[PDB]
Amino acid sequence: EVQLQQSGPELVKPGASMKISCKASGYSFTGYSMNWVKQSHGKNLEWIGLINPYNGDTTYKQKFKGKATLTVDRSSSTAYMELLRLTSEDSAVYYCARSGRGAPTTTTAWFTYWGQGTLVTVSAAKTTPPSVYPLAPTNSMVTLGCLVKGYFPEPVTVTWNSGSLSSGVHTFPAVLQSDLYTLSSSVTVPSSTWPSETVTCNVAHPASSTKVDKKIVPR
Amino acid sequence: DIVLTQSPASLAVSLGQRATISCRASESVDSYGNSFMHWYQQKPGQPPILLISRASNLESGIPARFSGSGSRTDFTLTINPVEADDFATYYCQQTNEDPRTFGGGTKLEIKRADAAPTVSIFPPSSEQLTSGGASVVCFLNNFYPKDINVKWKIDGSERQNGVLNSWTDQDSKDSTYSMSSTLTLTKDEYERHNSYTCEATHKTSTSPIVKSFNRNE
Amino acid sequence: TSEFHLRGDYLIGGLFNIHYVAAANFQRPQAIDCSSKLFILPNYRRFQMMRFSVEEINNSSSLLPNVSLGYQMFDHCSDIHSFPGIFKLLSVNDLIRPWEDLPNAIGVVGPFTSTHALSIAPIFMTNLFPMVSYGCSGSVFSKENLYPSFLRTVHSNKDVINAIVGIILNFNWRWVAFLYSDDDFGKDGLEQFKNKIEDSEICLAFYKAINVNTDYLQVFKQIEEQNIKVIVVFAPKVYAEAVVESAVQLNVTNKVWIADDGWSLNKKLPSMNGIQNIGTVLGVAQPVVTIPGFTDFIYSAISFCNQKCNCSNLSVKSLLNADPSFSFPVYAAVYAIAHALHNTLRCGSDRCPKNITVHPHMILEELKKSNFTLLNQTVQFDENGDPKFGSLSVVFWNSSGNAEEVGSYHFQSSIHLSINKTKIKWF
Amino acid sequence: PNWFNNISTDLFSMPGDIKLGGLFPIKEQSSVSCDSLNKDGLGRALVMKYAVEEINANSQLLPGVKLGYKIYNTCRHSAVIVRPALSFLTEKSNGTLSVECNYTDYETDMVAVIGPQSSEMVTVIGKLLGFFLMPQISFGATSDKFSDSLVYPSFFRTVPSDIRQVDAMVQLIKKFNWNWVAVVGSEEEYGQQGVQQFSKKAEDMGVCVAYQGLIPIYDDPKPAIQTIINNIQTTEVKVVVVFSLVSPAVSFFEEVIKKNLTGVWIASSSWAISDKVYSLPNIDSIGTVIGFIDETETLELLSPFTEVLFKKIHEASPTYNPCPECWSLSPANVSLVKEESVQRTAFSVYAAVYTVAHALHKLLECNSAACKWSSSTRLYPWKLLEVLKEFSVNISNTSLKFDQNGNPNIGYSVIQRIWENQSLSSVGSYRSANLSINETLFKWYTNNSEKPE
Ligand SMILES: *[C@@H]1O[C@H](CO)[C@@H](O[C@@H]2O[C@H](CO)[C@@H](O[C@@H]3O[C@H](CO)[C@@H](O)[C@H](O)[C@@H]3O)[C@H](O)[C@H]2NC(C)=O)[C@H](O)[C@H]1NC(C)=O
Ligand SMILES: *[C@@H]1O[C@H](CO)[C@@H](O)[C@H](O)[C@H]1NC(C)=O
Ligand SMILES: *[C@@H]1O[C@H](CO)[C@@H](O)[C@H](O)[C@H]1NC(C)=O
Ligand SMILES: *[C@@H]1O[C@H](CO)[C@@H](O)[C@H](O)[C@H]1NC(C)=O
Ligand SMILES: *[C@@H]1O[C@H](CO)[C@@H](O)[C@H](O)[C@H]1NC(C)=O
Ligand SMILES: *[C@@H]1O[C@H](CO)[C@@H](O)[C@H](O)[C@H]1NC(C)=O
Ligand SMILES: *[C@@H]1O[C@H](CO)[C@@H](O)[C@H](O)[C@H]1NC(C)=O
Ligand SMILES: *[C@@H]1O[C@H](CO)[C@@H](O)[C@H](O)[C@H]1NC(C)=O
Ligand SMILES: *[C@@H]1O[C@H](CO)[C@@H](O)[C@H](O)[C@H]1NC(C)=O
Ligand SMILES: *[C@@H]1O[C@H](CO)[C@@H](O)[C@H](O)[C@H]1NC(C)=O
Ligand SMILES: *[C@@H]1O[C@H](CO)[C@@H](O)[C@H](O)[C@H]1NC(C)=O
Ligand SMILES: *[C@@H]1O[C@H](CO)[C@@H](O)[C@H](O)[C@H]1NC(C)=O
Ligand SMILES: *[C@@H]1O[C@H](CO)[C@@H](O)[C@H](O)[C@H]1NC(C)=O
Ligand SMILES: *[C@@H]1O[C@H](CO)[C@@H](O)[C@H](O)[C@H]1NC(C)=O
Ligand SMILES: N[C@@H](CCC(=O)O)C(=O)O
Ligand SMILES: N[C@@H](CCC(=O)O)C(=O)O
Ligand SMILES: [Cl-]
Ligand code: NA
Repeated sequence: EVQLQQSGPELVKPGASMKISCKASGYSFTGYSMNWVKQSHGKNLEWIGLINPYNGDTTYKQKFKGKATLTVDRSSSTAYMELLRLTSEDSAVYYCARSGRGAPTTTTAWFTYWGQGTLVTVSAAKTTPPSVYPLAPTNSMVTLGCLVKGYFPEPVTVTWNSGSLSSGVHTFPAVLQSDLYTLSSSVTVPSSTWPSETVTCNVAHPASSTKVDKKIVPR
Repeated sequence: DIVLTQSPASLAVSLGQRATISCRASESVDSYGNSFMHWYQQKPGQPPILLISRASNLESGIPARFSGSGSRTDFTLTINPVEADDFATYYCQQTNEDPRTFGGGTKLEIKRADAAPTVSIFPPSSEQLTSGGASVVCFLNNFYPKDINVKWKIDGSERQNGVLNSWTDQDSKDSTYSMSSTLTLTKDEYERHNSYTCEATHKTSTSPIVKSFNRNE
Repeated sequence: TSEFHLRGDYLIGGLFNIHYVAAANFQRPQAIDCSSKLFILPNYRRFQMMRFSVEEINNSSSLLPNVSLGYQMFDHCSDIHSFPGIFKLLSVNDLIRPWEDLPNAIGVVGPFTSTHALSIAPIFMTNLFPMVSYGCSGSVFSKENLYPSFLRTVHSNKDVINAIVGIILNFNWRWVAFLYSDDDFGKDGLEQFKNKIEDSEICLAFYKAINVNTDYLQVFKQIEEQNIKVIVVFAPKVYAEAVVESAVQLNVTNKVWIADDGWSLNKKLPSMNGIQNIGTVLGVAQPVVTIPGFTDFIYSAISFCNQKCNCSNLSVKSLLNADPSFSFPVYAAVYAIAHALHNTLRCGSDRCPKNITVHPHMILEELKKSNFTLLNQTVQFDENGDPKFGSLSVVFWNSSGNAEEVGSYHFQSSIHLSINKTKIKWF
Repeated sequence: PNWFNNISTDLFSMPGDIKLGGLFPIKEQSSVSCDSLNKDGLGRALVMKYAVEEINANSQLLPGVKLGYKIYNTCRHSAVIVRPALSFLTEKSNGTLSVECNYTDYETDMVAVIGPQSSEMVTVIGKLLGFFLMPQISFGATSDKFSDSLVYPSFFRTVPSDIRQVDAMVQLIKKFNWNWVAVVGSEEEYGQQGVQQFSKKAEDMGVCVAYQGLIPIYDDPKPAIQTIINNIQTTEVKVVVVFSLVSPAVSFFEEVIKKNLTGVWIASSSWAISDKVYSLPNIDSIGTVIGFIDETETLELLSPFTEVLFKKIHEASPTYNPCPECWSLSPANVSLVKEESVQRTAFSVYAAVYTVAHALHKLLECNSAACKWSSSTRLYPWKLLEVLKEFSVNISNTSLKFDQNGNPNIGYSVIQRIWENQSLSSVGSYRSANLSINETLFKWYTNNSEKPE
């Protein structure tokens, strides 16, 4: 399998700079252009530029000249994008993407392989761990919930009973208020099976090294 | 820079039916005997997947119900028949000329029969109360279409302030939406009032759906 | 006198091909009159280079002191017809005993081409008779179990193909035509090329084996109907000239031509009229190595079958300025053998234990562990009998008919090929 | 047949007025050690002894002249086979090979060469022999490289070129509507040419070649084999063309059985009837094996001849060599010619020998009664070659016709390996450029006994 493995989400201060890595595996690294693509939340895709890992030649979209710097490290099969002098306008998901095979030129090549993406958050705000509150309540189905409040930055993960409850699960998109995100999650289970069968909300916020289990205790 | 204009912006197509997405380019994207226009699918929270390259070549691993055609400056992506996991944003992309540019995207929604939301309201947890804040959460689960109106009433008065809303993406199985509505108060504020009401309005019904509790119970 | 034969205490065979003739049906088992066929000037220069090398070593009182080196040299315009000369080197008293466990020669220099080498090498390998090729670049000759007495002083096609891929990746074009000679040299290049580009952005858009009545009109017809701009021409001097000359003729324009070192230093094509028209010619080339005293030797020199040159009336200038490629390889080949001899005899710095029984397989053991300097290069071979010396460079045919160096191939660097792009003037 | 009792007991050397040279892969490696007996090679050599014993017994074929021969082991190794080649070229009178520029008046000890069997071996001596214009008639070397008479002046074949075998393979693949296949070859002339010719033709016919691999024949092939196999799984092909010499093929399927791979395997003639592959434990689990072999007659007299012979050898037993241990051959050893891979290729050997003999008969102006021959006649190979060019001859019940390349008008039988019997069934043929199979005769070794896909 060709895999592009990008580095984790970053929170960075305004004015500072940051470096994203893309580790390529399972093909010959120097034979294909590595492209970089930006996606603001609004969700337009923008091409930043590409690098020829064979010799280090780069091509940039004009608006990123002297904003982004692409480099490669051939001995570890890794591509890097350094973002300079960051502003809130640089908060986005960044992708590395490999040229495929078949285009007449390096210009005409399309993108067949993508890394998972790297979320960049440009803020002077401070890392906060979440508060996790249980949402306890009669019909055939009973809806339980979990409130993950006041954390920063993104992301958190929410699973129910370690992954065993998957059906009837809704995790809602976080909402940002005073430099703090709030999200929640609901899970619908058979009423016969609660509270007798314990339902537990698993929340993890790796930015703050927070991992919390909250049992949905009845009222 | 070649500008790509997709139409429509968004689209709702029933299961088993045909979806047609268009891309028009400001200049021709033809060269070397080809049209350098490609199509990508992006599900929410995931990298784009290449569906079709050079206007009409299906990439390996992609079902034959995706197809593309056109040339010069006018291109069409076609999905027939639409299946439930096809909701996504579809982006066209030209690579005829530096810099590469993407279209603004077309948002494909699965159309289904209308469905009423299932509503559940939750008073603040004891745990949150201990902390000097109070949140009243209302889930509106598994409804369609996405347009819905929620209002909050406290002791018989509508409350605008402190309400945050949030929608899920379309569900890959039943093609419905869900929504959470959170009313954040100070603990003092919460303890000052008695009844809290979550009130949903949706096109499946002329009656609103209301869930309530009284604090002092 | 004969240029082809020099008496001495020990003999090196010299396998060359001074004339060119296409393959043709024959009905009699006999040598070809090569001397009436088309003279090849740069081959003749390589021929002289070996004669110069032996004379320099005989002039020396430290390499093989008081032990003279002689030679039997041949002009084999045809591989299938070269066996009489081969039998002479291997024979004991003009006789070959098939089942034998002192041959006329102790080693041989050449031949120049993969085809010549494939046809004859088995006869040499059977008794570990040292062949040191100055030009045969076939990949198969790195397989030591098949050719265990075969050494060479030029690099394998693998390397040259790498260099050629390096050039392509350094620029933006990714569709490639690959025109190759319909023989073992060419065919082997095509497989090395296909292998190297399988895992890359480079796509082999078109390839054709090139021979005698290749309809070049129709090759170039498809090449431009597939809009290919880059054309690799991997072929010997004769086939390459056919391709390029047809190109001018058929007014093929705006192409990027890529040459291997067999024709990147061609002296005919860059001066050819209309050459400018076909676009831009780059290539992998051997850097010009200066062999001191060779000019003087040539001035002084211009004054059994396949041992006749039939080439009086030669412009000494035209020989001097001929394609100097493979010069150091020939030079080193002869010296590699002389050093081996020297070390087998256990010579000192001024004397050699005299009249000793030397066996070609002893020369092989000393050949393989060659390690000596020569014009400030170090002559060594790896376990495959391939050379650990010699650079490749990138050239660009510039507006005044010169093959201007614009880059280097580095065998063991991170950026394998480097090119000063600004030197290239694009037609 | 009364002439079975007049025959001599020398296997690898028969005295004669005119003499054929023989080259056979009789003993291989597991200077160099040739210790492993190749029963097929030994088998095919016996066929040459039979053919020559029979020609000689026939008063009407070469009436005045006794035909003799010298057979040597090739060991399928370049260093081994060169010495016997040179020895065929020594002057008949002397035993030595003289060094001349002109050999037109030079009478070689052998007048023509039978063998070698493998294409790798022809590329070793083919141009040596071609320079002398010594006719060489291979009974097994199938590479299309030798079809060029400007490169191989005196080469003939009693088996078809592989340019046709791959055509037959590609046509069978199209007939079954498979257009996504992998091809695997052994890493020498036969395999390399096979893989190239296939790939090329699969393009011409719109078959996409998902992968090509080469099994090494020198040193450990296991690493290369694990790579190949990994690409086969990865591409998820279900049809694999295996263009390979027997030993790497064995190395190959040993790994294919370890990893429980299943599918359709297309066999080239070299291993399509190899007992060494079909006797592997659990080979019957790899699925369906379809193969192409030469359309040959069966020599009905081979087994009766060989038991009489192996009886006469045993009697004379108490009295170097290409096969030292052949001294102790008994009637117990007659299975060497009853093995199906000898039985079904014997005619190729037989037709080679008879081809030279008829050509000789025509050269020497023979009729049923006498020849223009005597102990002062000087036979030059180049003269014999002149006769063999575009030769026609009936041999038993076959109209053998060589074209200007040296290729015969011989086609293919298509076979399937039937695991329950450990047998081979006939499912069709390939004559000219027309594959002709009956899909109904095919057995599909799959879960529901139906054609894959
Ligand atoms: C290579 O050797 C062959 C065989 O000897 C040479 O051919 C022989 O050449 C002579 C011609 O010089 C022929 O002998 C003479 O024949 C002519 C009539 O053809 C006759 O008028 C003369 O009085 C004399 O007897 C002989 O027939 C011929 N043998 C052949 C052609 O088979 C051949 O010329 C040699 N090639 C060389 C030296 O390049
Ligand atoms: C030298 O070559 C020419 C042909 O280029 C030929 O006409 C002439 O006879 C030759 N001289 C010889 C072979 O002595
Ligand atoms: C060798 O020495 C002679 C004089 O003995 C001289 O004329 C000749 O140029 C020298 N040749 C070389 C160095 O190749
Ligand atoms: C070189 O050695 C030979 C013996 O092979 C001898 O005749 C001669 O005198 C020596 N040359 C000298 C000593 O200059
Ligand atoms: C140049 O060559 C092309 C293709 O070979 C041909 O179509 C064209 O007519 C030529 N142009 C000329 C002769 O001006
Ligand atoms: C090669 O020679 C040099 C000195 O001439 C020596 O330093 C080096 O060790 C040698 N390499 C070997 C023997 O492998
Ligand atoms: C062409 O290159 C040659 C050799 O490098 C050099 O002498 C000459 O200056 C160049 N001519 C140009 C650049 O026009
Ligand atoms: C590259 O080429 C130009 C033009 O010949 C030359 O002026 C310059 O020195 C070169 N740049 C280098 C060697 O860094
Ligand atoms: C063959 O064998 C018979 C019976 O022993 C014998 O009489 C005869 O001489 C032999 N015939 C030959 C050798 O032609
Ligand atoms: C695959 O091969 C292994 C050999 O270790 C065997 O144990 C296993 O049962 C096989 N699996 C199959 C045939 O599905
Ligand atoms: C002949 O047969 C015997 C036993 O049947 C066996 O030991 C011997 O190897 C055989 N010889 C061959 C096959 O050459
Ligand atoms: C073979 O037999 C056929 C049919 O009778 C005949 O036409 C042909 O002449 C024969 N060929 C020979 C005897 O070479
Ligand atoms: C098995 O038996 C015989 C030969 O042993 C054969 O005719 C028959 O076709 C075979 N059975 C099959 C192929 O099912
Ligand atoms: C094909 O074989 C089947 C027997 O399985 C039979 O229906 C038919 O006769 C055969 N067709 C031929 C030989 O053309
Ligand atoms: N390298 C070539 C010979 C020299 C050339 O033509 O480039 C060969 O092995 O045949
Ligand atoms: N036909 C194969 C030889 C097959 C074998 O020797 O098993 C070849 O051309 O080399
Ligand atoms: Cl053989
Ligand atoms: Na000396």
